[PDB]
Amino acid sequence: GTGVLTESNKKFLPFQQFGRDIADTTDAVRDPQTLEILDITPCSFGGVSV
Amino acid sequence: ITPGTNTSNQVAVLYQGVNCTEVPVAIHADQLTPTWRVYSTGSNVFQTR
Amino acid sequence: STECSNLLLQYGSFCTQLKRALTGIAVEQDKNTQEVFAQVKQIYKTPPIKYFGGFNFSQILPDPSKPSKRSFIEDLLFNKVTLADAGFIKQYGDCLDLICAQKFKGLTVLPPLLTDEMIAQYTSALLAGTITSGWTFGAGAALQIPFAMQMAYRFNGIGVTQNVLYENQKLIANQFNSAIGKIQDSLSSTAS
Amino acid sequence: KYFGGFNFSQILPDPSKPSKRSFIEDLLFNKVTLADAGFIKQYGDCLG
Amino acid sequence: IDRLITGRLQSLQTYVTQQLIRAAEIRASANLAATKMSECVLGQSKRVDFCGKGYHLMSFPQSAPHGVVFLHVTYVPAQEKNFTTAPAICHDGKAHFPREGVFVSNGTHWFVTQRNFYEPQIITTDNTFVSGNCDVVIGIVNNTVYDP
Amino acid sequence: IDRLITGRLQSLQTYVTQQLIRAAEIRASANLAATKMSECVLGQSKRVD
Amino acid sequence: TMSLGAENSVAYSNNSIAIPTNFTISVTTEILPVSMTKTSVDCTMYICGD
Ligand SMILES: *[C@@H]1O[C@H](CO)[C@@H](O[C@@H]2O[C@H](CO)[C@@H](O[C@@H]3O[C@H](CO)[C@@H](O)[C@H](O)[C@@H]3O)[C@H](O)[C@H]2NC(C)=O)[C@H](O)[C@H]1NC(C)=O
Ligand SMILES: *[C@@H]1O[C@H](CO)[C@@H](O[C@@H]2O[C@H](CO)[C@@H](O[C@@H]3O[C@H](CO)[C@@H](O)[C@H](O)[C@@H]3O)[C@H](O)[C@H]2NC(C)=O)[C@H](O)[C@H]1NC(C)=O
Ligand SMILES: *[C@@H]1O[C@H](CO)[C@@H](O[C@@H]2O[C@H](CO)[C@@H](O[C@@H]3O[C@H](CO)[C@@H](O)[C@H](O)[C@@H]3O)[C@H](O)[C@H]2NC(C)=O)[C@H](O)[C@H]1NC(C)=O
Ligand SMILES: *[C@@H]1O[C@H](CO)[C@@H](O[C@@H]2O[C@H](CO)[C@@H](O[C@@H]3O[C@H](CO)[C@@H](O)[C@H](O)[C@@H]3O)[C@H](O)[C@H]2NC(C)=O)[C@H](O)[C@H]1NC(C)=O
Ligand SMILES: *[C@@H]1O[C@H](CO)[C@@H](O[C@@H]2O[C@H](CO)[C@@H](O)[C@H](O)[C@H]2NC(C)=O)[C@H](O)[C@H]1NC(C)=O
Ligand SMILES: *[C@@H]1O[C@H](CO)[C@@H](O[C@@H]2O[C@H](CO)[C@@H](O)[C@H](O)[C@H]2NC(C)=O)[C@H](O)[C@H]1NC(C)=O
Ligand SMILES: *[C@@H]1O[C@H](CO)[C@@H](O)[C@H](O)[C@H]1NC(C)=O
Ligand SMILES: *[C@@H]1O[C@H](CO)[C@@H](O)[C@H](O)[C@H]1NC(C)=O
Ligand SMILES: *[C@@H]1O[C@H](CO)[C@@H](O)[C@H](O)[C@H]1NC(C)=O
Ligand SMILES: *[C@@H]1O[C@H](CO)[C@@H](O)[C@H](O)[C@H]1NC(C)=O
Repeated sequence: GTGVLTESNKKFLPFQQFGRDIADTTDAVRDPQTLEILDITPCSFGGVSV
Repeated sequence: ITPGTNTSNQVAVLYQGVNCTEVPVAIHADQLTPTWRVYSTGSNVFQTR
Repeated sequence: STECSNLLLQYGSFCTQLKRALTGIAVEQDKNTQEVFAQVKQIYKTPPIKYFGGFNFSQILPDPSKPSKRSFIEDLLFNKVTLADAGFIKQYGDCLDLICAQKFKGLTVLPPLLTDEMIAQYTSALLAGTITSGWTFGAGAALQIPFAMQMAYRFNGIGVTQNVLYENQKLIANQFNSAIGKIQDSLSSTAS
Repeated sequence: KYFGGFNFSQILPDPSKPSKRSFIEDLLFNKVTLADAGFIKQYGDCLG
Repeated sequence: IDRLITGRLQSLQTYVTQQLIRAAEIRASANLAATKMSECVLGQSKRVDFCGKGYHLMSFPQSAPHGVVFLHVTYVPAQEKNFTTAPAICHDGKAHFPREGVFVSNGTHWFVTQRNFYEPQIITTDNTFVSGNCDVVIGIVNNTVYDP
Repeated sequence: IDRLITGRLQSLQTYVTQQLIRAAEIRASANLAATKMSECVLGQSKRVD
Repeated sequence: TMSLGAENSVAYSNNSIAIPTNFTISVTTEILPVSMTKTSVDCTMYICGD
């Protein structure tokens, strides 16, 4: 996927590995490497008008 | 039928378009929402249009 | 088909907004009648004496000689429209042939909140208010006024002096009664 | 602000408040703002 | 992915149709609101029970989120009283009718007053207009008419 | 069976859309009827025709 | 069963009128929606996110 990864304030429980949102989007992920709880946010978009 | 959870938790159940006596809905176990019993032998049952 | 329902569960909450839309439509239908008819805070009753300046309102005021308190015109309208209706019964007692087939496919009809008797009562109250009070009952407490005076003031409203009605009251009452009879005959005719 | 003895202070705007809205308009706004999903003030900075 | 794309496209089409329906409803509501604004705030409306309940006097608009609020000031009559009344007054063999009021009597003497407020006055030739005689009007009551 | 479910669901959605359009038309007619009742029964209207 | 309203009887008569002797100035509110939320949808992201 594509997005902006940033440090997260989510308090993942030890068994919890994947975060999610209201609609089936993994907005939080756990690093398979050295442990780090991470947020996933799609990078900036929007409409273009003339 | 509910008066709002902020006021009370007891509710009234309306069965749409079925005759109470002609349809003895109080069968023993095998119905949808089987935990529901609402036999209501003490509390009266009102048949509306 | 339980397995069909199980596989339909994978389609997400689509029946939720359909059910919500149908419920909103039903509530809107109830509110339409609630707004068009329930416009009076009191149920006015016509006096036992039915003399109003010589005018005849027997065809539009309800009579107690019927189980349903409806006038002759209301009965004619109901008979004219009763060719097609909801079905007049929804208690499953007689359903073991057109409504039954739709019901067996999960297509039910919700009865209206206001019965025909209550709508007839609203119409009777409106008739009593507009006959015994004119337009005063629509802007506050109902004020009694003779029907001749009310018609004279309506004539003054349309720009005709009051003496015209007070001199042609018999003719105007006869014309109104003839018009009411003509309307009744036209409604009773086969041409709906 | 004298109109034949009538009182219009509750519907005329008050210049003291930075937003030129009357008392009744403020009450209406506060009543409606209990549920306001139209957050046009949010932008791409919403990454918390 | 064809299946998911078709499902999501159908969902978007349904949402657009619902939005169009609500847009039509809001258009009708806004047209009604503009008509009420024009006919109650910018002027006095004789349409009964249109600018509030009662006899409309004036309306003050108030801005609201995603809508408008009208403060309809209405004139509501109150504290009525029984009054015997007659449609015409006979003075000298000719019937008299009120100019713009009613004929009322407190049980002893007859008076003429405006229809929306009990302001009794003496029956006077300038308060009434003569039309015809006193044998064609039903309920006419004989009484003197003051000539000033 | 997915094809059949999609077809039936689309038919139901079209029926609901038609019902919504008819409900909007009936609501407009009912608003007009309420306005006419208010302006002609509860009072005398100077509006022409 | 619903109560339509309080029963009322008007003292109608051949010669009887009710002329109010006082009045009440009544102010009543009326709320009408005018516009709703303006929204736009991006198909390229809603249908196929990234
Ligand atoms: C107000 O209008 C109604 C309806 O036009 C009047 O009632 C009608 O009265 C006439 C007699 O005056 C009835 O005619 C006769 O009726 C009997 C019994 O039905 C019938 O056997 C005779 O052959 C003849 O038709 C007429 O039926 C009746 N109509 C209704 C609907 O009741 C009423 O008299 C009028 N009131 C006033 C004060 O003018
Ligand atoms: C028009 O209506 C407004 C309504 O806001 C009147 O203003 C308010 O009047 C009340 C009653 O006099 C005031 O309450 C009192 O305020 C004093 C001073 O703060 C306090 O010591 C008293 O205990 C009491 O609370 C109120 O402050 C005042 N203002 C507001 C914003 O409510 C106004 O008097 C009316 N007349 C005119 C000509 O404007
Ligand atoms: C119906 O209304 C008429 C008119 O308002 C009432 O007649 C009035 O009766 C009062 C009774 O006190 C009269 O007052 C008296 O006036 C004389 C001067 O004429 C004065 O000297 C006395 O001290 C006293 O104030 C008043 O003149 C009279 N007005 C007229 C025009 O006749 C009548 O009583 C009312 N009837 C009922 C049943 O309410
Ligand atoms: C028409 O209606 C108005 C409004 O109802 C009447 O004005 C009201 O008159 C009464 C008595 O004259 C006032 O009562 C007052 O209450 C205070 C309470 O402390 C007391 O101290 C006074 O001595 C007096 O009893 C009432 O406030 C007043 N209402 C208003 C809004 O000013 C009026 O009298 C009526 N006129 C007729 C001809 O019926
Ligand atoms: C009101 O009073 C007048 C006169 O005061 C009454 O006029 C009478 O009319 C009849 C009709 O022929 C005459 O025979 C009488 O002589 C008239 N009266 C007088 C005193 O001359 C009139 O009838 C009265 N109104 C009512 C309804 O009785
Ligand atoms: C109002 O006036 C009418 C006038 O027609 C009265 O109706 C008549 O009243 C008499 C009284 O004995 C009866 O004999 C008649 O049969 C009635 N009808 C007709 C057509 O004359 C009516 O009673 C009066 N009402 C009141 C309350 O006074
Ligand atoms: C390897 O991954 C483990 C995961 O727990 C981590 O603790 C360790 O520091 C990692 N070592 C290196 C060299 O990346
Ligand atoms: C519940 O009702 C009471 C009044 O009976 C009210 O004060 C309270 O705010 C209500 N609570 C909620 C959550 O609606
Ligand atoms: C329900 O059934 C009973 C017995 O068959 C009958 O008496 C009653 O009228 C029915 N009620 C309906 C059809 O509403
Ligand atoms: C007028 O009198 C009649 C009969 O006496 C009574 O029923 C009615 O309520 C009275 N009207 C008023 C406004 O008091």
